[PDB]
Amino acid sequence: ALQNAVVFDKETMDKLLSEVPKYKVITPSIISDRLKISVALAAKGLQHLCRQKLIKLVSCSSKFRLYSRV
Amino acid sequence: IRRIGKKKGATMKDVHPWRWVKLCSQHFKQEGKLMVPNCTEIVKSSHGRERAPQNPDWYYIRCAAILRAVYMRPGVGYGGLSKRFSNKKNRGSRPEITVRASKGLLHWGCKSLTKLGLIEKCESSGHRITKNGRKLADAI
Amino acid sequence: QRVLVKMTSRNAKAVENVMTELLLHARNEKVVLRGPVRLPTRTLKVTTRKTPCGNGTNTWDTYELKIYKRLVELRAPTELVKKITSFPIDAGVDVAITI
Amino acid sequence: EQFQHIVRLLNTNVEGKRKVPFALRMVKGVGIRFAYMVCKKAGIDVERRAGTLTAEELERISEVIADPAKFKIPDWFLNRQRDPKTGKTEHLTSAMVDTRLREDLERLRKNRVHRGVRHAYGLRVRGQHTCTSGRH
Amino acid sequence: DQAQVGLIIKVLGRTGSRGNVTQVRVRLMAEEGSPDANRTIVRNVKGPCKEGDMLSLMETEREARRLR
Amino acid sequence: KQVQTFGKKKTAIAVATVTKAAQCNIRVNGVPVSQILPETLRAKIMEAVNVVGSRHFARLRIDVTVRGAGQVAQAYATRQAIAKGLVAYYQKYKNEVEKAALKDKYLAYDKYLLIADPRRCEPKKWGRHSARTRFTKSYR
Amino acid sequence: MSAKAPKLFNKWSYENLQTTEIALSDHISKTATYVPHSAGRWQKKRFRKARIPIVERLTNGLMFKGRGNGKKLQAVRLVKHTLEIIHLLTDQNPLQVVIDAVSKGAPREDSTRVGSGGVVRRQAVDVSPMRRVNEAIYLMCKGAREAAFRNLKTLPECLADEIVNASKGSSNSYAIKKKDEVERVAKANR
RNA sequence: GAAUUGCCCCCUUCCGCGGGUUUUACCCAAGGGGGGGCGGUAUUCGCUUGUAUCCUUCUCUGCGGGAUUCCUUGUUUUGCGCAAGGUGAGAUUUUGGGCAACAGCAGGUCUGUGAUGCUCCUCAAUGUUCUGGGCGACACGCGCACUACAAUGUCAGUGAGAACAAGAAAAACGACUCUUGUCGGACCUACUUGAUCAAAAGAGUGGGAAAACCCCGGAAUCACGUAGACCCACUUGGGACCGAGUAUUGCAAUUAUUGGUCGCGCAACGAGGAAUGUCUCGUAGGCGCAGCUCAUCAAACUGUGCCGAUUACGUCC
Repeated sequence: ALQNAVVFDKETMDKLLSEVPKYKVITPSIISDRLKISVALAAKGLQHLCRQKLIKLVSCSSKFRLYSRV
Repeated sequence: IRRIGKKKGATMKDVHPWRWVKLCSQHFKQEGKLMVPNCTEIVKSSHGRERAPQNPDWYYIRCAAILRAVYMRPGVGYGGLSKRFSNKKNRGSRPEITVRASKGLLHWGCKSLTKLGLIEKCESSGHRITKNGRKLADAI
Repeated sequence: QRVLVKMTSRNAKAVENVMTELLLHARNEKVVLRGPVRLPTRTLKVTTRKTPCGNGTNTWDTYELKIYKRLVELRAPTELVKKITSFPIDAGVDVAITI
Repeated sequence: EQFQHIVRLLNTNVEGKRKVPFALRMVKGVGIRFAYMVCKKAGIDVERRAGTLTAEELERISEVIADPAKFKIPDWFLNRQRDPKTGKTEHLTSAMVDTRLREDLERLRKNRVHRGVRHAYGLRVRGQHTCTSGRH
Repeated sequence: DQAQVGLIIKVLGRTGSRGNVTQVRVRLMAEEGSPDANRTIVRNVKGPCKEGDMLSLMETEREARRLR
Repeated sequence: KQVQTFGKKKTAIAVATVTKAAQCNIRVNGVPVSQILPETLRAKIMEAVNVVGSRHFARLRIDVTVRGAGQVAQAYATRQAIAKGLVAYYQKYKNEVEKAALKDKYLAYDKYLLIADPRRCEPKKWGRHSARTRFTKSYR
Repeated sequence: MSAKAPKLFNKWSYENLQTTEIALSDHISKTATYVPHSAGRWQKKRFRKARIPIVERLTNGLMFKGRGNGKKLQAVRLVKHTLEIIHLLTDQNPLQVVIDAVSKGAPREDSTRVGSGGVVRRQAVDVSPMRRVNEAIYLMCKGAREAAFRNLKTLPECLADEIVNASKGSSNSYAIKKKDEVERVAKANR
């Protein structure tokens, strides 16, 4: 079906706000490993977790961005 | 005068003048949305909108090194002519926009052709980069 | 303008005789001298293939000329300049451009 | 809720790529056309293909491709300007890319002008060199 | 993992068939004077060598020419 | 009280100036040293001040003029020019003792203070695509 | 001061730092400079290329190939992010990791040629310290390049993955395989 | 004279007491006192923003300075030298070039020359032909040599903003207006206009004979705390082919000459078999500029600069 997706969906935003902020290393890349969404919309997605402080930042960067648990 | 080379002078010092140039509109933002001064593309004309960061530079620079006008300015334009016909690559630059920009900056910016700069609008918007932005949130 | 004597030549040890000695006349001898002096030496460089035909391993030669340039100043002499100039005429391929 | 998957814009299937201009390339159609999105009455970028016929409706786009002399009038931007069998045309197709083309071909073939001779044999018709490349 | 070292007390020769390798002379340090008694041995080594460098041996009782 | 000095690296010559204001701080060109956009280059230019204390030996005011090579080379030129200045100012306005101290800390570190650098670049030659490449042709 | 004695990578500390192996103690340098960008002229004499700080033997060793490569400055910027990953992953100072991952990254024994007769015959031949260093650097960097080509999408990450999986002894890395096979060849050519 | 008009204090020492103290010595938290720095003869900023005065560090150039010396008493024969270290701008043919013996080849060139022997051709010429048209290294299944561009996510790709390089190139052609024996223009480039509406083009004015003008030579690689787009797909990676419109160069651009924007990309190609090329430090590789040829067109050649490594410093297979 969809190896990577564009979608705004239930299970997207569900799995985001539970599984993701637990992880020790968080990149936009590794969410694309879950065969769910791109590494595109991942990035932007993470930025509105980081706004609401479910996750924290480690480096200001361009293309290279990462995050950790809060 | 102090325009460009004051306090910072990266993106930060250009964003604030663009913001200014909007609001109270005092400057032409002429028709022609279609125009490519830095070339090479097979995609949409400008992603971030060309007119938006273009304006500041053509008073800033012009009052830094003083009487840099029309064809001087294309030198800090860019390009490779990246896709060519299994040829090598060049520089290039298309000059026209600088003239119609410097006319649309002649309300506020350039004092005259002969000498340049008023009391320096960006000596002011420059000085609040130590202090304030237009907002502060998570990743600024 | 002012009085500007330039000297140009194809070699050194030609210029030096004219300038560095025999503008003696204007030097400490009778009148003021403001002496500036000498300028970028230019190179005129002609690269040329070495084979008169098409054969070989694609050898070349590079040939060169040197220009030499000089320049000196005088603060309005009123036809002492006649004297000062005329005494050195010396050395083939030195030319003298007075302004 | 519902995502795209195999939309149409000509009765011809079009991928649901997540930036809008890049989907339309399929329709021929290329990037430095599309950026008229301003005048196309969906000003969107950074927006999925899937949002069509909602309030960023489809036939908006479609109409502006059909007749671009009322949504703004420049040439130097049109496939065929100053036709040599009608006075002028705009022309943005398929379907007529494989018709209009073919007709130019046929015209030259007839009266046997040089460009038309060289193209019947399948040889290069521009400047061009042969005997080292292209080799099939 | 067992990794025995030893010191390069001197060099002997640079002896290979393209200069590929070199000979050298080793002082074992797992010598206890009693059930290890070796004094000085020789080994083949590979890459650039200089006295006072140390090397790593997982094998011993092999000389650098043998009878082979 | 002043002195001047120069650092150098490749073609690029960078001149410099040292003058006393002892509550004021160092800039290069017109841009102040904290703001010099490539992070890594910024680091390097600081190492003429971090080595040899802090503002402890140098709350003096310094400005440089770099001419004549690309970004990297400009950096290294700058370092040399700063450090040369510090030294030289000590020699003239202070004793030989404390001067010599500063030297020991520089030369210790991997700067090697008088790193004038004789390397330039050797010429293109007629039988080559520049200095040890030659040409390729078949059946050697 | 807080400058004169302090030397830090960007905050990472050289102060208490060790090499676990005595063999490669003096052929793995101790960094004491801020940043891994420096001059040259360590290839001007036979041994001088292991008196150079180890972070530069990482940076320079990661730049290979033309593609449009930005060379030095580029490389530095990636190394930065790599180290950061490592630090939060294994919860340990980055520098210490690297200086161990080196040591286990390369075989201690090797296989080369004394053979003749139009065929080869190979013996087992030991490896000088200088080799082992350089070999390790190489193979780790190689593992990254390959792994990042169209797999992951991540720009530093797989760097870090090699280094960590090296130091611990894991066979998930590139280098540790290489080592194993080379010794399973050498030792059984005897 | 003009402009911004603001920093999102420090060090040293003594004493007291509550904890930690094994009585004690010792140590940490908090507080108070003393001593020393200090706004110094300085807020900061203008290559057009001007007055005065002085200087030669940075520039230019002719002629000159500038090391197998010194030490390790190592190694070597006391010898010729060799290795490591030191000194220094530079450490061993200092670095890169040019020049280059004796003996030769039946190598190439009669398409370099008022360099040529003998022959051929000569008024319906194999001469001259700057004459009109075609052909030329160009014509097309196919083999080979050298070059350039790619298969992308190590700048990687279309967008934006910041900084930033040096060798080098240009001037005279009987016409013109000047007086009595000579001015200007044919070559570059700046600014301004065109532009109350694309590029490319057009036009007017000004400077420079070159260290004065172009020029503070704003190169590209590159950098970004730009919350930029893109997401692993032959996709927005690459373009090859292909149609239409337009302007310039030239006496003549048709077999598209060169630019410049739309469509064609669904044409190849996803790291490449046997084999093979030349390289040891400012080098390899990546990147750009100029000169050359010359109405017009360089993926070539010659030269200069930027970014800048890995390995070896050995052997005779």
